[PDB]
Amino acid sequence: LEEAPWPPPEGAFVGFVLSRKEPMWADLLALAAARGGRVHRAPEPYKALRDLKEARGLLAKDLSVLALREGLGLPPGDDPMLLAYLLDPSNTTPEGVARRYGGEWTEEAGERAALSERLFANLWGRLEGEERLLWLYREVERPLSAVLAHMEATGVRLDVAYLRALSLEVAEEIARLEAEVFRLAGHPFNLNSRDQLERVLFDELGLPAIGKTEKTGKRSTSAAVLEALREAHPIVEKILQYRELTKLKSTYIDPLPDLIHPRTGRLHTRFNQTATATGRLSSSDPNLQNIPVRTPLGQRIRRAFIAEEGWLLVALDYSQIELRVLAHLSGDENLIRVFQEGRDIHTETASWMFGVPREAVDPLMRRAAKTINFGVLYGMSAHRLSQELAIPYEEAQAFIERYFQSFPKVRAWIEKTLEEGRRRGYVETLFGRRRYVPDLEARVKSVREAAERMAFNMPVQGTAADLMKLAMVKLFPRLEEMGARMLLQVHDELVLEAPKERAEAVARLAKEVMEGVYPLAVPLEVEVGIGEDWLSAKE
DNA sequence: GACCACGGCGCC
DNA sequence: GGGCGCCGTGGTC
Ligand SMILES: C#Cc1ccc(C#Cc2cn([C@H]3CC[C@@H](COP(=O)(O)OP(=O)(O)OP(=O)(O)O)O3)c(=O)nc2N)cc1
Ligand SMILES: [Ca+2]
Ligand SMILES: [Mg+2]
Ligand SMILES: [Mg+2]
Ligand SMILES: [Mg+2]
Repeated sequence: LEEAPWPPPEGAFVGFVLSRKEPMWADLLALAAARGGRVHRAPEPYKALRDLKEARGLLAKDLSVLALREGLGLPPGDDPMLLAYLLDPSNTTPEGVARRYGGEWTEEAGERAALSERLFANLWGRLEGEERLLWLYREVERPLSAVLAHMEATGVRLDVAYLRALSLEVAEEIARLEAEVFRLAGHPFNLNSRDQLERVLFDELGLPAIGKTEKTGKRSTSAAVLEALREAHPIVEKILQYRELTKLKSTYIDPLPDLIHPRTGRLHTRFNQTATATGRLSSSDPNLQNIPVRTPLGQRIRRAFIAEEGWLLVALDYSQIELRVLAHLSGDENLIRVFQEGRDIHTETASWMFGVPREAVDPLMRRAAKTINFGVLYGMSAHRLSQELAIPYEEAQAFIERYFQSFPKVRAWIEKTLEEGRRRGYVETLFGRRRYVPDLEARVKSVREAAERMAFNMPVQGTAADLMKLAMVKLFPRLEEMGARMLLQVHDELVLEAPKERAEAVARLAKEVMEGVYPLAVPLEVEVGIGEDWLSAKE
């Protein structure tokens, strides 16, 4: 390409190099742009950023987040990564996409700009004719990238002092558990080392080994195994409590306060748009989609996520989302009728499980039923189910027979989906997002059946994901107009931040936008909560 | 230091 | 059953 002075003309593709992957923390090392056979290199990247009207190129959202951090309103535009991910969601990295669609991902900004330009041309070509994928790109993925940039740059407030204090408390409890374990083992060892623990449990205390690990065939010390052995020796429950506390301390309590940004005073995650096989987003550095909520200590951590003073959090959650999506995709009259009547399958299964009418099913019972309903729907074996519910095998095989007896068109949909997957090589969501599943015709049963369960799950999980992304795209401009902010997405949950005086109005509006995002054969229902912290806002 | 595989486990 | 990302260990370079 011909070397030309900065700045580039409008519509140019950008290339950039960062000192590290996280754009909120990165130094912008180099910046360049490519258009019309020319490459333009920025003499000073930060100042040069002000010359761009949009970020158009590979990883555009990352550059946009960095620009927002610097107080510039530079939105992301076209990004070849999003095109490639739509063609085939195994396209997740710039390295892989480059090699596959016509270049090499290097560490030089000018080369990255030229690459962005060539790849976009190539991928745009592959998408011609693909009307549904083009719709997803134009109506969902491309504008969602702008919404995600704002969310990343905004971050979320965390009560640092509270977490520091909590760390000290938890450390003391860990010491008490550790001391007791060692006493019961008759010697100290590294309780964090599963290899060392395996030897104490199975070789020294002589407990029965229940299971083996996948890759290396060691005797497993997983929670499922320890639960099975909690009556066999008092050390086992102490180990389970130790695991719970150290997992929470090492993963959340200790790292989180160190990730507060000096400029914002907030915690900033990355929302990865081309990371999953199904079209869900992921969250990383730190992952904020797996913040604890189950246990008492988990709930105390969830309370550390708070609104700015004078604001409130608003938490929105689609109810029974995958079952509702399944009803639409399958067209099963019975399942459809369940939701038109206002019924709850989780509650109804929890009635069966715990032996309760339908009334007085506490929230905890309902949640236990979730794993059962999802597990069974997606192909959990009758043996795992019998083991989970502590019931005879024949009662489990019967339970699954009844599950699919109640909604006969679900099986037919599953069969239909698997056949198209075998014939075409991919399966699709309601909106045409695809996932290629080559192992559907594998001659090894375990491999083939694993592929089947991935294949028929994808349209359900991915349709739910598409619906939430669409909702986020629709909701974002409405929030801006009300001075509210979108903070986090957790798959089928959204967390917003609103001025206290407008939080009620924000919640009502957000609920309506999410419920009416794309009408299905059954109503979408959204539960909404308001509070000073994440836990309080989820009621 | 960084990277890796693994087992294990947090949430959806 | 499906989908993720991060931890510490043990190991390497
Ligand atoms: C305690 C506890 C506890 C906490 C979490 C779970 C859990 C869980 C799982 C979730 N998923 C997928 C499908 C539905 C979507 C949104 O997960 P979720 O909101 O919980 O499902 P829902 O919308 O039907 O439940 P509702 O909002 O009405 O209370 O995420 C899944 O495939 N497998 C799971 N095990 C089970 C128990
Ligand atoms: Ca939900
Ligand atoms: Mg939820
Ligand atoms: Mg792994
Ligand atoms: Mg080490």
